[PDB]
Amino acid sequence: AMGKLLTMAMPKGRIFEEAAGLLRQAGYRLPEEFEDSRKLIIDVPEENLRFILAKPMDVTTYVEHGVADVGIAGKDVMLEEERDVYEVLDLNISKCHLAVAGLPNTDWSGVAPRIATKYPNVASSYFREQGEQVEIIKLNGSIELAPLIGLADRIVDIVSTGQTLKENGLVETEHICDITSRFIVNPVSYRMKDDVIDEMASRLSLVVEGET
Amino acid sequence: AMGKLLTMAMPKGRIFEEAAGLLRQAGYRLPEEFEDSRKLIIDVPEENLRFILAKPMDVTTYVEHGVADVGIAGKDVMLEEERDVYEVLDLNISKCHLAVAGLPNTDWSGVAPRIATKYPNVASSYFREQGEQVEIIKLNGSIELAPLIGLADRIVDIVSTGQTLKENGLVETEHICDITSRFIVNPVSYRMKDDVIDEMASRLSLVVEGET
Repeated sequence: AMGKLLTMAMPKGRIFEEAAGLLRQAGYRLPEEFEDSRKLIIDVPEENLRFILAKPMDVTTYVEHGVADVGIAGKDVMLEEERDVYEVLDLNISKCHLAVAGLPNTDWSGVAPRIATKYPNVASSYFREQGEQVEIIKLNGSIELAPLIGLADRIVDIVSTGQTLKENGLVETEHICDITSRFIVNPVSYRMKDDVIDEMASRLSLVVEGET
Repeated sequence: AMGKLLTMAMPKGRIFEEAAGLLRQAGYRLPEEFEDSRKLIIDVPEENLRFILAKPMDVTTYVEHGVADVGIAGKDVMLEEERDVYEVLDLNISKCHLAVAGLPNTDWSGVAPRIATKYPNVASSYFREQGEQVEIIKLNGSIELAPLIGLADRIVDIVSTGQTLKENGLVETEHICDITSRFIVNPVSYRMKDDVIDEMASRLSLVVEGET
């Protein structure tokens, strides 16, 4: 027993559900509570797929190494920096974005204006290109906390986009990146599976582009 | 209303409970299900404390900035690199450690032996000092997954210590760091709160050293 599988990395983040939906919609018969699956690597034999439920920064990783042939790369990954994977297709279904935000009616620090973020990479570059001598603090989670106890008056971070008051009870100060997930493909994988993979790319982009 | 508080960073990791216990034992009347608290910043007015429930890599962060005066620095933090905080006191109550591990009866790769880890920093240095031309892949979570789908046959990562088969269903290949949590103190904080802080240091180390 061995053959024609397609290993798709999914970001286990919020996007998981919406990423999962794209497929369901793009016509891949995923099992019902795939969406709440605890497992890290779930199989859909009937539809040729094996999913790995990556933490969303890793999705590309796996895809980059062809451990997964294909990724729904909740662009959080592509926040890291520039790297190797075909970015086949934006799925600006899976929406939301990256922002400088902070607490409601608190303005920037006079001295040592500061940012907590998981993403020194981007924030740094943002303020490294925006001109601000700012002070960035890599934080591994609980970023709402930062402003709350004043680690930093401003987080650089991913929140919804719609309007100015994030889920956090925070408030977007200075938008930076919009970010789209994208269906990404490992190139050496794609060489070998262009069939399923194009087929998917097409299948997805209709779901995406079409309904809007 | 404002005054003599002491903001203690706790790692919300596994250690949280054992970190919490040290205090309970060191005689700080924490509320009952403090230990399961969802909140990021919990207060114990009666015992002068305010806790922030940092993600464990951040505990030092907060402490380093004096957002928390004091940390139980589940050494995961001090895995990052060398940095500013008095390392007052090991709490080798909160035990466990860092290892190269991988799956049961699988040996190293012939070509491109590889490591998934959250900690390129340490793993890299470890193999950068051990002599191995290895291949390290920063992974943000779900590290069990790496070997399972062969991202890398070997994770560098934190697991229990006792015996050779980690919680993961993995198996320790090559121990590297033992790691102790330690009660850490922000120096500018300590200057101002040496009282509570020494008092704590003493109070903790008796709980720690004593019973063993």
